[PDB]
Amino acid sequence: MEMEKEFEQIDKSGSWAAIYQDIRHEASDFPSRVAKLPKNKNRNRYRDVSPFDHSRIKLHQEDNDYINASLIKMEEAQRSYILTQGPLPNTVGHFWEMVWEQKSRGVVMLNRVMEKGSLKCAQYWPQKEEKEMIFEDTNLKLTLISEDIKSYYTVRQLELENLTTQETREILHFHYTTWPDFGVPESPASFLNFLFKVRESGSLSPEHGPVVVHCSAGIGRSGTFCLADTCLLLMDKRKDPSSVDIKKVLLEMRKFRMGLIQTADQLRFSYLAVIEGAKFIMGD
Ligand SMILES: O=C(O)c1ccc(-c2ccccc2)s1
Ligand SMILES: O=C(O)c1ccc(-c2ccccc2)s1
Ligand SMILES: O=C(O)c1ccc(-c2ccccc2)s1
Repeated sequence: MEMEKEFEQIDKSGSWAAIYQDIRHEASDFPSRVAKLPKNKNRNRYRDVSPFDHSRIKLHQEDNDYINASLIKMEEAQRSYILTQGPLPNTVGHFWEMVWEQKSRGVVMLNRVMEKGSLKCAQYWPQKEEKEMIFEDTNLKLTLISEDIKSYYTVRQLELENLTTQETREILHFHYTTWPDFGVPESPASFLNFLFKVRESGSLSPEHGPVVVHCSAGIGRSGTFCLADTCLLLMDKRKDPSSVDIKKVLLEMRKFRMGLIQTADQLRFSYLAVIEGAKFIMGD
């Protein structure tokens, strides 16, 4: 079926939970043996969210190459994403090592450091220009260059220096700051505006390594971001845009990381975002 009318049909019939459970039942199951090794227990935030062995990002280190991060490679859309958990106190250096080694231009953050009165990820970037951060375990230096605070999101320019080689690179940090503590946003307009700002920066384009996107577990809000982006790109590429099937795209992405889209409300929000986005792209 098309998307916008499938949408009103699910709303009128109140069957979002049944649609979502079908997705969960059909999703891929692949091994995640490296994630479960005892030496990696303090490298995982949640025991039930792990990268598959076949798609996990490897650190260029011979001691321990493990990070909780996955490469999502969308062949028809010609887009790739790295989805990862929010960094932990003992993985902030690994996180920036990955950004460096994978040649990423941008980092997309969809959570606040504290939500619901608890810490959802480490404070992993510097908050003042004159107070830079040094990660001694991976030999990197990180400096805040500029910050632009808007009503729904903040963009930061960061300088990452590899202290071994003295090479430097400019990294863009895109921080969506207004996702509610509970539920999903009422309108997708600010989320879509944010996606378009990430696109306009070059961070999603083939001349760079894959964008790094995270929330707290790296599967819920993060899944919504890449699912909406890929669906909108396919609608622009195909002769028949009404052939794009958001449930089939989501099952393809779940071949590369488990659990993408955590609730039926997140699934409904993803449909809403793609539907509204397809009108702005042209023109209705
Ligand atoms: O950790 C493991 O060894 C596994 C996890 C999942 C496995 C599996 C088995 C049959 C079909 C599809 C997956 S095996
Ligand atoms: O040194 C540390 O930070 C840690 C040591 C052990 C940790 C752990 C975490 C989850 C489950 C079992 C152990 S974290
Ligand atoms: O009948 C339908 O579902 C559609 C008609 C046109 C669509 C479209 C979407 C994005 C970009 C260009 C066209 S989707």
